[PDB]
Amino acid sequence: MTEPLPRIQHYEDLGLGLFIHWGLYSQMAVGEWTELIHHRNQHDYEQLIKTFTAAQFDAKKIAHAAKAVGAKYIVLTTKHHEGFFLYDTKGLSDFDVMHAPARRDLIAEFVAACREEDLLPFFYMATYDWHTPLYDDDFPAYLTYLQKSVEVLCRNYGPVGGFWFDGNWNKKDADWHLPELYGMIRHYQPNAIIVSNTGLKQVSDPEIDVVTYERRTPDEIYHGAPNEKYVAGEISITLNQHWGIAANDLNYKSPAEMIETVAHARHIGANILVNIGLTGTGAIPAAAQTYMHLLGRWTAMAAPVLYKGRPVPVTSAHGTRDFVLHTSKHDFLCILDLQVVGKDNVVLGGEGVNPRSFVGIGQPIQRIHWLDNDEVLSFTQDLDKKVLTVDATGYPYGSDWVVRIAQIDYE
Amino acid sequence: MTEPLPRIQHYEDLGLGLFIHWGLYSQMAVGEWTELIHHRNQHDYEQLIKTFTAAQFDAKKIAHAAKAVGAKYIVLTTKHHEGFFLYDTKGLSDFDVMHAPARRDLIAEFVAACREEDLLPFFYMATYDWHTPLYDDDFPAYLTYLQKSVEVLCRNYGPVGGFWFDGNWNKKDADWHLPELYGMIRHYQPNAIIVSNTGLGQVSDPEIDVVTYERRTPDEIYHGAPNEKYVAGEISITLNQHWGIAANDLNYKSPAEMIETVAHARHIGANILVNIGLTGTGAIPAAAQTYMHLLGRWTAMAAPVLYKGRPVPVTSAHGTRDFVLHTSKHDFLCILDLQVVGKDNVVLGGEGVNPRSFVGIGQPIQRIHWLDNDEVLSFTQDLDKKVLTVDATGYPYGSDWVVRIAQIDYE
Amino acid sequence: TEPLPRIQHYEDLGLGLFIHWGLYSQMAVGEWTELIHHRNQHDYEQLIKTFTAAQFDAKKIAHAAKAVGAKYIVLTTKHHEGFFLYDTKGLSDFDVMHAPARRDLIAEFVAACREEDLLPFFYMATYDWHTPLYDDDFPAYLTYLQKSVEVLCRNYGPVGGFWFDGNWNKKDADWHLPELYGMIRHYQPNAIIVSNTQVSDPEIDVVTYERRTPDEIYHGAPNEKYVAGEISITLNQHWGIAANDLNYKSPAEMIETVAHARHIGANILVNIGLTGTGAIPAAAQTYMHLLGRWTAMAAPVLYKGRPVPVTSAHGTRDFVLHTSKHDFLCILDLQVVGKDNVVLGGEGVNPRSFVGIGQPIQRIHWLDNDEVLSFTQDLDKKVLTVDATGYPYGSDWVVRIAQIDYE
Amino acid sequence: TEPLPRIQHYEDLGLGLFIHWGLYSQMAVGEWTELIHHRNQHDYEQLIKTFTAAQFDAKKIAHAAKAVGAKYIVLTTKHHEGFFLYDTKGLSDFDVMHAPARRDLIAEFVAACREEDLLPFFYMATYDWHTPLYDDDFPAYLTYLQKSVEVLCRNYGPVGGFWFDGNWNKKDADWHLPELYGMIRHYQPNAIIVSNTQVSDPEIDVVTYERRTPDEIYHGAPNEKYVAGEISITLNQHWGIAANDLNYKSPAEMIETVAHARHIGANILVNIGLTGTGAIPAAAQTYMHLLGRWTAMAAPVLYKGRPVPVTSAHGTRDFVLHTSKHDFLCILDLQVVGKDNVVLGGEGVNPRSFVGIGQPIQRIHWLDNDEVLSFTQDLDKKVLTVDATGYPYGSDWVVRIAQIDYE
Ligand SMILES: C[C@@H]1O[C@@H](Oc2ccc([N+](=O)[O-])cc2)[C@@H](O)[C@H](O)[C@@H]1O
Ligand SMILES: C[C@@H]1O[C@@H](Oc2ccc([N+](=O)[O-])cc2)[C@@H](O)[C@H](O)[C@@H]1O
Ligand SMILES: C[C@@H]1O[C@@H](Oc2ccc([N+](=O)[O-])cc2)[C@@H](O)[C@H](O)[C@@H]1O
Ligand SMILES: C[C@@H]1O[C@@H](Oc2ccc([N+](=O)[O-])cc2)[C@@H](O)[C@H](O)[C@@H]1O
Repeated sequence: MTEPLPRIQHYEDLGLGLFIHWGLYSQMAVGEWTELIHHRNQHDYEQLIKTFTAAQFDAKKIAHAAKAVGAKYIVLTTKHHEGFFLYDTKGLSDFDVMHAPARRDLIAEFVAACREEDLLPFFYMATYDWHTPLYDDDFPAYLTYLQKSVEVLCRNYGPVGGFWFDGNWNKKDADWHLPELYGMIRHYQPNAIIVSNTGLKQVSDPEIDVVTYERRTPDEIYHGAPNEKYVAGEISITLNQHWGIAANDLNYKSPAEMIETVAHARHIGANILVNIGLTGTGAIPAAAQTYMHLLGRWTAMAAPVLYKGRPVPVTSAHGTRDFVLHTSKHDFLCILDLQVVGKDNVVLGGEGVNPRSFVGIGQPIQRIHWLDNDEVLSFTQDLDKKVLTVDATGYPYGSDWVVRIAQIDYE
Repeated sequence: MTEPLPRIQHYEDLGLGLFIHWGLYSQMAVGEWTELIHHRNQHDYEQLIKTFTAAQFDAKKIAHAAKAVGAKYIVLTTKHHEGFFLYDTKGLSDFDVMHAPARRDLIAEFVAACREEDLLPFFYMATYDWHTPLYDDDFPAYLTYLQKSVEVLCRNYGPVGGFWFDGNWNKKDADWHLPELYGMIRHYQPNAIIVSNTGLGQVSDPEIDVVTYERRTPDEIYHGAPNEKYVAGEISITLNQHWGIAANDLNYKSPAEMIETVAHARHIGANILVNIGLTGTGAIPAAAQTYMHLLGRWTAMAAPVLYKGRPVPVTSAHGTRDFVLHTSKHDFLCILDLQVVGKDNVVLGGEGVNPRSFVGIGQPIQRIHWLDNDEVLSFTQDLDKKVLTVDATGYPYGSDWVVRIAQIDYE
Repeated sequence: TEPLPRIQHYEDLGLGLFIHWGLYSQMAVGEWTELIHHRNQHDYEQLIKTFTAAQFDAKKIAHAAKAVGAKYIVLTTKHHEGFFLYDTKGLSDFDVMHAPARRDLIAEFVAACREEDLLPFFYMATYDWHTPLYDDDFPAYLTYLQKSVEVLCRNYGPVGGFWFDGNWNKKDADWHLPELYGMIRHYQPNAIIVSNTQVSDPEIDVVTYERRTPDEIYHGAPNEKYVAGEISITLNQHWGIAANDLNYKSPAEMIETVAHARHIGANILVNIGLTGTGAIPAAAQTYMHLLGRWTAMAAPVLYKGRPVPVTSAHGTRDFVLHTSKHDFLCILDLQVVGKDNVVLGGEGVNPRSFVGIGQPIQRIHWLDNDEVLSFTQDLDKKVLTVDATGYPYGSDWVVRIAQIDYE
Repeated sequence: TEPLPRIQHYEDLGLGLFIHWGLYSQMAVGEWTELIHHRNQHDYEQLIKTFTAAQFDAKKIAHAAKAVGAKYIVLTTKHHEGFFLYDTKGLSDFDVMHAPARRDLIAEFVAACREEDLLPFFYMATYDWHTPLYDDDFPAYLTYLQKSVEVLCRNYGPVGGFWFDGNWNKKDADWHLPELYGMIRHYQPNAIIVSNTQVSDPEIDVVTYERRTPDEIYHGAPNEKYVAGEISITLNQHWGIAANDLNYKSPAEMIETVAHARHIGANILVNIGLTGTGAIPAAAQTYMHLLGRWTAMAAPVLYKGRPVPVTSAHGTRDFVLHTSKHDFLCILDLQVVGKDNVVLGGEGVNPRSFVGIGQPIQRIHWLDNDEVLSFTQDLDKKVLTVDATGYPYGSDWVVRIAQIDYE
């Protein structure tokens, strides 16, 4: 029924963002929850402020890399559960980057770098806080502190792409005074996108614009009750098991799974964040760079559909995971489980005719071609039953796109 | 029945090797079979010799990286199907590195680098050759050329760890004169390990030491007919779908699958080779470096068992993929499918007691501990039925080893 | 909360037989045939003229239920087609008293159940294709539905329960459940009320669940009435008889589903569709006999066994049931034991572990043959490991059950 | 090489019934009971005294085979236990003439087969637990085995075939197959010789395969004799009757296995184990009735259909069979079609594709109900795509078959 507000339409066009976890935890490289889960002495853990130099943090390099990977926004942790702030809190707290050797407002560097690359800057903010005794001792006063921290971000950095709130789930029963928090954001940042990790329950507040979901969600996501405000959706993937850097977490997902995940998000009508954890001093680690390079080659190829493509009621035949995305000028077949083509005696698996069918395309087609190399595909249609069948040829030897995309040109 | 001859015994102790594909094909970055598969004009393809500078080939860097990853040998392509030689063929052919701008014997650099790191140098040699017309026109004379090219390798580089022969499968019916070829190797290099891609029912020549197998072979490999020479086994994994570099092959396996495959080779009684394809100019590509760093962290942890551990008739309980490796002083439980441990309300999957059982351990045990952190495991035994059950605790937050290894200390 | 007595008794029933029989049975193309095959209503309703019930024997049905180890039977008293298998005493002419059968089949059924010590349950469809009231005057339909249930509550003596199906057809409507269930409580205070569709009315006693539900079912909010649960399985794809539906489940899957219901804390109904004239088909008998062999073996745990917070090791589907005197290990994926050269899969030691048993054990034995199992315990971590020996050649129970005797 | 006439005839049989019946049947714990349960030989062999065959009716068995669509029957004439179901004419006292039955059961069987136009096949175990010759004087055992086969070749008229099982017990021994098979060829030149486990002797006509074999079977080296193939399925885990083996396969799996045999170019035997006294058990009758409905529907292709190099699209298990007049699409994983708001899974258009059909098609229709299917072709790439409509409510064939009529 209702259609997205302009700022939410713009959000859905972003498609892909980079999530960045960086805090004091990064110096230990054993996960962002280390303070709580490893039962550390608070006083000793908080001494990490003294070695927070940010000596290798280069916001320009990060924004350039985000642009190259095809991301259109970046979510940076401005304050995680540990409660340390990566920006100048202007007197709210001494546990911030201005009281660290770094002495730079990192958020200011980040916002300027994003603007130069035409990326939207988003601010992650943890609402469950392990630093301030207010959280357990005086929750109402905690709410004021949380709100003021958000307000500083709202008033000192120019227009903000969005806020990414995490952690109300810690006290599911409490009154978090969302009307006041969100209202303040609307007042200073009317165009900001408000994302919530615990947006659902029916949404947790009318001002929420986006709700997060499990990456494995099978079907098109929920957009709100009819006649209510349309709410977008977003999924997240981290490269291993942890969000902050974790040196001895070897359990990385394949680049292939990462590409399939990104494609999948688009298929169910969501944005996707791909997460990297910076080193203690703020560098992109070499492993993350590898994943970004590979994803970048895919998103460059997929550019005609990744941003504007939307789910459409077109299904694939029995036993395939193929799907279709719609833009106003074209449909795109996203085709999975292809193999590489050999020659003569050398059989790699992609060589035979490979009919892939779809149900729901009722218009006559002029031409279909692979985005990666412009090869024209042969096809048949039954317009009455709305059946399309293409011969989905395998990859040219030497290449393998994991999710291959064919563009349909209508008559 | 028979046991390995000493060179073979030493070979099985190597455990892990690095496979390196580098040739003229590397300059195109569309796979090592590009000349045949892409139906290239030979003269045009072979012009790549003129730009083969090897400007970024540093054998010391490669040997260092192999050492860091825990490899004990390196197999370098000395001549692939394209038929170009990476060494000085001393007049046998003009299609060699001495006729390229590089003007350096790359095999000589490689052998010196290996020796300084205590790695065995192995020479891959393609027996199916696309360059010399002898191959199709005058097979007997081809055999002489092949043999002479191996003789140069046998006589000019000091003691060689081994030869890795690939391509007799191209003419399954021909007489390859293996006794003469292998006999010549035994003359000059008595201690060299001879590996064959299609060396297997019956082995293709008595002089073969190692035969290759698919990585997914489920059970302990075949060692030869009972009264006959024991032959070792080896599996291979490439990181994507290609052996030479392939810039638009995004279909990389996960680091986790790589670790599981290394453990699996050891479990079935084989060595494992992890393949990297160099850039046109001979650099290790950034993606391969990422995989090497991850594997290196695992093999450093697994060092007590990776080299000397051998299969043993001890099975795991129903529904697990766990297995056991034996050394003279210890058994090691290799345990898969573990999760990370959270704390209190924060549940990551690994926190409950996790009984993993094995059948075939008959001796009383004194202590069991994880290699990664020395945590002591609780266990129970039934000595009559030869049952061991351990509580396989999950990973400490911030880490995940994919295959976790517990050392058993017997009473 | 603790379940009301009648609900405790319900959970002890364990297994029931579901019986689908109506005019649809004469065509043997599924119970929804009238709607799904778009039949002419007038022509379909003529099936009343050939409804003889010539082979319906309520005593044979009760016998079959007893033999299979069922403790109750749910009979379709009126399905969506809207034909009543009992005397509606003037409410409708579309009932068995206007059919050639001329027998109140519900009265036969109730008597047959009581003689075998089974509880009789009445299925009633609330979505009705026969009366124009359903679409054209919903409030008056509610009165008709309620009256049809009132007859069942007032003409047969004490009744085991009612099984309501079809409120799902109008999810938004006011079904006036307080009045319907209030009337039931008035005449039948002890009847179990089951509903196919937070619970929809305080008077509901049991709620249905999909047979594949993975985890222990929901019993109500704390401080509220405890509600039981039930799953259902039909042998092929249809509930009424369907002659050319060859897609029968394996007997093994049937046994696994019965065990699974107990594991999640639910009863289970196994459905049979009678022939046009009311006979149990031969195919259904075969399933019953196989099931009967299993439930006879499982008798010490099938009725009183309850879920307990004891899990099985990684990679097994084994589970535990608790009675007040014993725990029982329900062990899946066993193979048959050969001899020497003949290896059938079950011969090696087969350690199966469980977490959550904290008491020292004296003895463990298979229910099927009394073989004593070896085991080890770690009482601190609450680990039990048994060597689950494979089946004796010539037998295979699908779900094998070991009884634990505590010290 | 083209197959020999008798082998061509064999491949046209398609489906046979396998029947296990011996002394073991009286104990109902599997046909290997004597060896696997380590029984006292003397005590086990006393079962001859209660072998009455009181319920064996060869005419009923032949009728049931005909009804299920089988074209031949393989009967165990002597299993490992070594008891003979026929008159061995002095070769052994451990035969049916020395049992209360006092009837040549093989003679009854052959006559019953002939009246129903079925080929009679004789299973003979070559691994024998009765005669001490087997372990103590193997060469003399071969003479005894050969003589026992000679009786079957000389006293019963033309024999459809022999089904030899058990050379696998001594893989290395010289079984003197030239002499055994040569003797069969002399007396029964037209008999099919089947061997259960390069072929072991030129005279073998059929070789057995695992039922799960994925690809078209091996027919012999080129320039050599063509050898046919056969797979077998038993209903539970045992071949002889086993009362407490509840681990039955689904009827659906049975149908899929029959279709599968044809797909790989093999015949299929479906096994039943008789009761001690020679009756078909009720459970087996249920499976036979279900299979019979499928084979009656599949009759146009079940006998003459042959594999052909036409493959199905990615992600389906569909396949094609060729006769000289038609191709047939065998389509799996279909669902039932509901109506309007009632969704059963089969209602959307369901494009199923095949590669390898190069000729223009006039019409395609389902064998079960004659519904005409819509389709498209790309003749250059040899692609056919059909809309494989789901089952009419009330039916489910498991493997549905569409006949192609070419222009
Ligand atoms: C993007 C992710 O967002 C939250 O994820 C959570 C937060 C809370 C719970 N929780 O309370 O279970 C689980 C995941 C963070 O806690 C996490 O570190 C990461 O930043
Ligand atoms: C390690 C690998 O070894 C061989 O792999 C082959 C060779 C032949 C076939 N073949 O004939 O199918 C397949 C893979 C090489 O061809 C390949 O380039 C690589 O070096
Ligand atoms: C036991 C069964 O009870 C209902 O089954 C249903 C009812 C509703 C749904 N539903 O709403 O999804 C599914 C199955 C009936 O529709 C069916 O005919 C049979 O009697
Ligand atoms: C038809 C069947 O024939 C054999 O089945 C076998 C025999 C040998 C093997 N084998 O050696 O693997 C497998 C099944 C018999 O063992 C069985 O009793 C039955 O009669």
